[PDB]
Amino acid sequence: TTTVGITLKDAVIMATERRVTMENFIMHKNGKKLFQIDTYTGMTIAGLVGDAQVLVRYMKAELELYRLQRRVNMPIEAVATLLSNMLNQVKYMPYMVQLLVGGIDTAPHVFSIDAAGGSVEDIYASTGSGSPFVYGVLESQYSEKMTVDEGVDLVIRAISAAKQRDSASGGMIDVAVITRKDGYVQLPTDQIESRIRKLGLIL
Amino acid sequence: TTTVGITLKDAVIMATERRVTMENFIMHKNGKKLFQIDTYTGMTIAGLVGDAQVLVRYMKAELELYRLQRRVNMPIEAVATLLSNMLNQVKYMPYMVQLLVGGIDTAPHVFSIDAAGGSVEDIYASTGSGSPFVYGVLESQYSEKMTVDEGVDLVIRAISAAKQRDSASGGMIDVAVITRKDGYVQLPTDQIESRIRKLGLIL
Amino acid sequence: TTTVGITLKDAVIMATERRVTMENFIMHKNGKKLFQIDTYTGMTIAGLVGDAQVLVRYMKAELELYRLQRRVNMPIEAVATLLSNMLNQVKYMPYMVQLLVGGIDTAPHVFSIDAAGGSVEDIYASTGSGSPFVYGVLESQYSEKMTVDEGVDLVIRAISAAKQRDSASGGMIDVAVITRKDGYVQLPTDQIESRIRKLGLIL
Amino acid sequence: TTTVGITLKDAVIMATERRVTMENFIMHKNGKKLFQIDTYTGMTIAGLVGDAQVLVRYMKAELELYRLQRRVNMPIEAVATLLSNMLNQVKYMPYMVQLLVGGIDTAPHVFSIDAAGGSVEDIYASTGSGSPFVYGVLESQYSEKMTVDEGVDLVIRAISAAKQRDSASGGMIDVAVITRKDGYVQLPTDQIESRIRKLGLIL
Amino acid sequence: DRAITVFSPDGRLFQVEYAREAVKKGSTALGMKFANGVLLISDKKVRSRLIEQNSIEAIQLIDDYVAAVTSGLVADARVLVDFARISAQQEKVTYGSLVNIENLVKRVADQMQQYTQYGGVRPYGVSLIFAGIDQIGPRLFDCDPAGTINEYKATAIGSGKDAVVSFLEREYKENLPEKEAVTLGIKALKSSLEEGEELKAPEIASITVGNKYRIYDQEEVKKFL
Amino acid sequence: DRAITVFSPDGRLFQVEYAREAVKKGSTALGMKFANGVLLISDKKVRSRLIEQNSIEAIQLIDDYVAAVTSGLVADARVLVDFARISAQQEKVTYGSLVNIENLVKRVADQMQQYTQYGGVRPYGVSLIFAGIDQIGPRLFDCDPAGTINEYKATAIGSGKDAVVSFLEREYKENLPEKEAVTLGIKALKSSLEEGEELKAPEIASITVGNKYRIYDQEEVKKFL
Amino acid sequence: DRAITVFSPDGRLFQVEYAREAVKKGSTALGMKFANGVLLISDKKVRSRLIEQNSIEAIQLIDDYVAAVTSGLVADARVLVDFARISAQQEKVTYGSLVNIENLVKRVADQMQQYTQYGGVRPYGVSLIFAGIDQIGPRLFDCDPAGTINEYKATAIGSGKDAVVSFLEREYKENLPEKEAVTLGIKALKSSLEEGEELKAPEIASITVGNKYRIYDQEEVKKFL
Amino acid sequence: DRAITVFSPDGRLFQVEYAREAVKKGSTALGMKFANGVLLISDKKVRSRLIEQNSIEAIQLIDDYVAAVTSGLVADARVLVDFARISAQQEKVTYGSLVNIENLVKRVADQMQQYTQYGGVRPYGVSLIFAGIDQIGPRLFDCDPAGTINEYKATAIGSGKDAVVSFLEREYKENLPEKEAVTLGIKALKSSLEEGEELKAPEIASITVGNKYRIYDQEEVKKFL
Amino acid sequence: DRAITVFSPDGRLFQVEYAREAVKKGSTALGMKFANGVLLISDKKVRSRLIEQNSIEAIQLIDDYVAAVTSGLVADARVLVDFARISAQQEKVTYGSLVNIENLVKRVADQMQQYTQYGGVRPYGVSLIFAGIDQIGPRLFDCDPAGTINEYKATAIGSGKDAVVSFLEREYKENLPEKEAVTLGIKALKSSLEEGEELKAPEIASITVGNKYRIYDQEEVKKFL
Repeated sequence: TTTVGITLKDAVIMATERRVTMENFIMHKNGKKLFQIDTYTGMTIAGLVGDAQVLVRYMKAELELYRLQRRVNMPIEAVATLLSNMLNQVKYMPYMVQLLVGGIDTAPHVFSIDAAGGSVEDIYASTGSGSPFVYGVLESQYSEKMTVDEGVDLVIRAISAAKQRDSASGGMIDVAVITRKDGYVQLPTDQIESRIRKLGLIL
Repeated sequence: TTTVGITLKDAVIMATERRVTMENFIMHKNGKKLFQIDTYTGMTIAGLVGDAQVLVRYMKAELELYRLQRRVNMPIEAVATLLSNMLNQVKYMPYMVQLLVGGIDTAPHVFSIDAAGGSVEDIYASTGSGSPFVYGVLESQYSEKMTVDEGVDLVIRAISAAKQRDSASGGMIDVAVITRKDGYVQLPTDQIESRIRKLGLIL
Repeated sequence: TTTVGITLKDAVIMATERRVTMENFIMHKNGKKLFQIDTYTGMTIAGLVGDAQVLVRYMKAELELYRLQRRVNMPIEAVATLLSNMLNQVKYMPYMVQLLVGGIDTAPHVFSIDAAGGSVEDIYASTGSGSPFVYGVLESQYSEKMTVDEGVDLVIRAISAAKQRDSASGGMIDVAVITRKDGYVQLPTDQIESRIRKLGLIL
Repeated sequence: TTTVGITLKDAVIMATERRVTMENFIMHKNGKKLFQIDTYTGMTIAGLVGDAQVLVRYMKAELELYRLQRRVNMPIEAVATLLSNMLNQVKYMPYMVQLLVGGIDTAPHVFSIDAAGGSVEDIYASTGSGSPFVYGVLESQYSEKMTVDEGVDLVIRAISAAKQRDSASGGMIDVAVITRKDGYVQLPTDQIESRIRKLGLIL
Repeated sequence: DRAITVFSPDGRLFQVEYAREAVKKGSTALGMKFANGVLLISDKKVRSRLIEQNSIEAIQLIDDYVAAVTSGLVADARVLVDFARISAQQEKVTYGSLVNIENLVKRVADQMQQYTQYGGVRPYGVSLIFAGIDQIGPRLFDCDPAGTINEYKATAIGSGKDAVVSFLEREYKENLPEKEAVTLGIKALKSSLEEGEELKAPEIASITVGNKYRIYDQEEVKKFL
Repeated sequence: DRAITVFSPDGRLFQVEYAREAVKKGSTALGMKFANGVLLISDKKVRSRLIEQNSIEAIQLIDDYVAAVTSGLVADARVLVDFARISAQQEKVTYGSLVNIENLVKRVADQMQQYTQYGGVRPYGVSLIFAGIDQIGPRLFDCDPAGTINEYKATAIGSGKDAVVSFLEREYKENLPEKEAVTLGIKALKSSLEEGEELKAPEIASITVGNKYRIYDQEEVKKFL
Repeated sequence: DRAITVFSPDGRLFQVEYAREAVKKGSTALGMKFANGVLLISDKKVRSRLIEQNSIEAIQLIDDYVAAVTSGLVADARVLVDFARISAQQEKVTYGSLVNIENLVKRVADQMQQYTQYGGVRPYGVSLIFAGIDQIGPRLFDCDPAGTINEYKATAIGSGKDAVVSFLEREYKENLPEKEAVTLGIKALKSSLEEGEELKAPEIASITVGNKYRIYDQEEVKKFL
Repeated sequence: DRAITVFSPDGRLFQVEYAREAVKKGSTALGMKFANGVLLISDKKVRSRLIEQNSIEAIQLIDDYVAAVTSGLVADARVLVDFARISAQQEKVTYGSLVNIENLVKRVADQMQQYTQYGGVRPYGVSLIFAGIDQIGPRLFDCDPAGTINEYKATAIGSGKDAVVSFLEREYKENLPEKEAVTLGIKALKSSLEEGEELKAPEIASITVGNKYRIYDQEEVKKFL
Repeated sequence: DRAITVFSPDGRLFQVEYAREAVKKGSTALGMKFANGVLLISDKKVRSRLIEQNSIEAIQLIDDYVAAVTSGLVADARVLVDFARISAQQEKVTYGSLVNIENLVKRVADQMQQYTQYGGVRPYGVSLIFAGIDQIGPRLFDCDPAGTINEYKATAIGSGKDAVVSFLEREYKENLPEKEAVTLGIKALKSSLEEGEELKAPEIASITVGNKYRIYDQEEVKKFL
């Protein structure tokens, strides 16, 4: 369940993969792990599927209610604090989830929330079982002066390097790009395949 | 408790078998595992018999109430989301079930729901103890350009190949075909026997 | 605690035995295991004595209330569904029972209910510790074209063959015959002894 | 999670570090462990991140409410007693935290609170996994006649000696200085780097 | 005083009186013991021809061994008869059998006494008579909008209360075969209800001790009519 | 007396009367049994042209095998019809099927009797008729703001209660084919509602025993009009 | 009678009437369907110059696919609109989408029926109209202080109820492009509210099926004014 | 009618009116926006010399970024201001910051609407104005004993409501430096309260966007006096 | 209006007024600040000789650092003083010390405001003054049957409210040694209560900042008498 999200100068790039497996047996080869919860905000879930989808519905409804009755979008730190309180009220009967929240209000932010409720802002983050391979790739090639195209190439390279050594990850790659000018944009499948072909990878 | 459900161009074919066994001892050689919960929707239960039948009655009553007071049928994704919430509200005192929901609203859908509440749409799905044998047959012979007769032949071939290697499955084969023009149609026993005889199988 | 119930053309024959033992020590050599809960309906309990008798009283009172305030008898599938809901509401603090329901509304039915709430209709059924011996006798001599006298002979033969190999069963044999014309009729002891003498058995 | 806080003549110096790790795997290299909860009061959290941040928000809101409706600041012993009651009401379903409270009302105070609710005032205190190394440095170089600059040098020396032998601590060093004349002042990063360079340390 | 159950200036509960005049406006019904049982005859005046004659029943069963015919407001009658049914079933679950029919009339009478007693609720404007055999034998009761019960050999209820009770007061014989008993009951129902110069076919049930319940059909009552 | 449900000086519940005159001010509707089923015809007087004619429905379904048309206050009508729907679904979950439609009318009638009974709430000012087949067969009921139910072969409700019931009292035949049945029903609806010298296209549904529910469309009713 | 919700001497709920005359004292607003959507125009009469003109909004959104403009007491309006918002969010969490807007108006109407029904609380003195598209298509509703709902093609509310509804009764055309629709709506708002010899710039929103919500700005409405 | 919150014969809530005349008997206070913030000036008429002049404060803080001055009954004022304080702290705990001051005035207004709505409690006889900056900018509100809120650029409250609002209606300029703003406010407070031929030193606070709260001292207000 | 706490025709709470005239019928008491503390002198008019003179105390301690003398109904006085005692002990448990005496008077005033606010209970017909030192210094409060508090340098309560407050209004000096302070207080108590041509030995307590509480004995007060 490899997830990744990096920041740039006025852009957030968040990418996942798609394989649902809870055995040594592959149930589904095409799942959803990257969601849109506001106009300029996304969220990647990784962990237990049911609890993840319930948290997704609860966050989408409450963000939409706040936006309608205040006529402004909710800030990203307020989103992370609200979700931290929601996870930490039930810390003894917990949720088995591990999720990321990224967005743009005046500057790009990425928050990383664990199953007890601790949210820590960092530049780049990665959750899942392929997270050490993703942190190994991003430790040696990430730079703050990169452009949007180089970032899209980097997250594809990182997930495609994590797919080779982790048995629980695989499939096509979702990529979404968040910008203040263009909003939440999810890149098409043929464009992702063109990226993979011009880099020199398989599947 | 072998179940299977595949999609085609504007058709859903769902098939089960019939044997109730919770020991190394066969209680009943004729049970019900394939139900009809709406005009264009079916559901196969597999797991614990009591919890399965309670979920069947709860879904049939609520679908009928919604249909009567709204004068339109409920969409399949709404059915799967409602059943996911019903299973996930009690996730610590759980139900021991594993079920499939298939139907037609504008395009054929098949949803696969586990015991915690995670519903993932896929092209074909199979639950039970003969599910690896069914996924082995359907991995090598399934094609999207198949017709309705070839699909009916394929699910009979898959379940009859799972009946030979799994000790907990056996008996006659229920087959139901869902179409927008004809509605929920369940195929007769003599027609299923004619299929088995013209393919070349036994029992 | 051997119980048996078979169906014929417009008749239901249900037979038990009578020995209460919960040790390697025989408490009582004369108990009650075959009850009448409606005009055309019987029920055999097998399992824990206290929970069994409480379920018997609860079913008799509610069937009588329904009959009085509706002026028609309750159908057998409705009886099995009601008892299934009553057993499955408490499935985590369960009842240790295993019971059969048989009767006549328009066609003879026999339902077999377990301790969690799964009710499956079958032609003949048998619960208890002598149930494999009863299923061994009924597998090789049962026929659908049998008459009422041959059925009464068959259930006596089956229980008398289960009494020889099971240490927890023994005593006299209750036999009750349910018919649409004559109602619930329980056969006399001297007639059962005449059956046993003309077949050639002991005790 | 090395924390330290010492007192001087009319000054309180509190310093932490910044690394979030709950594995043998470093999640984030830049976290927040030093907070401001009143005009002349700080607090360092060390332990479980979620429970720590919830206690921080609960203390900040209640201190601000008291200040607004009484027009005087709350005394430090009252802060420690309130937080002790809040931790000890739930002592069987506890919080996994270990925190320090320091401030100035008429004399500098430092309180040390554990997870059950016992608050003991002492001259200098240190919580975390590098606390024995910090207590080893402060046992041999602390003096009551030290000035504010020598105290700032001492806490930097202590944390930089704890960073070399404890694998769970590292990163940049937060330093905050509380004075009656100047209020809560947090020292800049370039000034901390100048201190480290003039002492002769690395990173 | 005249609007909620409180005391009079002299010892009268005004609402419970007004409930008694509500049950004086009802349909007449009666019952009496005979040699080894008890009967209940309701008048049934099927007014229009669109009413489904035999499906409307005022002699309603509480059990296979207690029955009840009612008079007064028909809605409160139905609710109270259903309460009596579930109370009889409670006693069957708890003790094993309906040993006393007097217990069954006393629990229903306590239920009516409560809403006689408290404010924020009106009394049940309904009166019932209960009949059946128990371990003691044939019993015939009465009930009152206050919860007062009395045991009879022959009683009435309804619009023809007083005229029927006068005829029963004159002409009742204690030990009596079933045929002459239902004949005497029909003569009682006649003498009162023959003021609209018609009676109709009434509804009538009976028990003899040992047997279950037997409500007549349409054809049998006209022989005694 | 005249403001909350307590007894009269002579045996009358004043609020339940005032609810009956509230349901006399409603829109007329009727229904009758025919040879193997039962029909329900509501008058629908679509007053303005801005009303979405076919979307307002007074013949509302409780189930695939019980229907209901109402008269009186329309809000209390909607709330009571929704209670009847969820009660039918309760019986489907518990027992497996809707065996008796008389049970369904009796539970709703008990719900109306409660607010007839207690203070701090006004009675439901609404009247309904229920129709459908069960295991017994075709049934046709009625309901009253007190909770009184009656079983009919042909009944009415609304502003044209008495005139329609007079025509039904004269001209009804018990066993009747569906076409002549809906013709007799429309003549009944005409003779009353032709005092504003117009009828309109009414709304009408039907069942024959064995089949599900069938509400007519706009075109079919005008052939019988 | 005239102080709490009980029945009249003839079938009238006096408090719910007094709520209707409370909503007759409000500010006028209207709405109508057009060819592929529905519009809502409120009059906005910004009385003083200190009122922050565009921040006071009577066209309030319940969702991205249901909107509401209100009339009557403004506090009860705000509370009821917030109840409608959280009910829409409940349906989004439970079923996945807002499939019927008629469900949303019916739940709010049940909420108003409750305080019509019980004592110890006054009725909601407020009237609303709902507008938006669902799976069925464009819908336009109305609400009443009793909880009565009706579906329209064009309706009004407020002080200019009757004059606007008269103009809509004469001059409405069913299928109509958006520009001529908002022109007809403004002429309707004019003919009534031009009795104080002024209209103002009104507030107006619109949807066409497929798209989200679009409230106009200050500049666009004055072109159609 | 005149004793508990129910409807009039014509659309008036009598108790909420009587609360408005209770807040007309209070002490006057006002406030207005200036170029980058908002001020609040209360009249303070320190009547006796035994009152501890500066310790009685009617400009009370809800937070470091919302303040409130009140008028009406002083006890209900204190209770309502404390409710506003704990509601602001609730929003600080839940979301992280006080993003909208309009949320804070709306929750307090809902609290007043509830006791406007229910029986067994009188309405809050108090009126408040709220002022402060949020993410949107400077805001100035008002509150009503019904729970009605309005947004202003300049408003008043108290005994000198109408005279101050007349002067504000004539002489207010929108963008204005702080010194001339507090001068205009004091001239407004003068023109009304100079009917007892005295004003006094009033109490006055201010914010400019970016900074925290600053209440003047005794010496600074007399320079502008 | 005149029987339960609702609004007047013009802005007056009639029951809270009647409580104020109940506290005008009480026994007089007063208190004033001096140079480094505050005193409280109650009149004590020991009427009969059987009353245990010194055991009846109207100057009662809430804590070692807050005291209270009361006036009005004596039973409500005792209950309210006990509530103040346990509230002071609550603050001692929670925070560690009684930091503000203003918090203690405000919580008791909120307790009186609640029964001013709700129906089904009469207001507390009692008035109290509180006195003591806190971290801020010497404070002297007052309380009202509505819950209104005010801070004073010198105040009174009881039957001799107005005459004592007139003498305090003329002759009070702010910074004053303890001996001349209790002399001025006794002259104040004299000038009012010397209308029955007697005063008596009164009861009087004092604190100077830093020390605990000291109630005088019988012998010391007669030197200043």
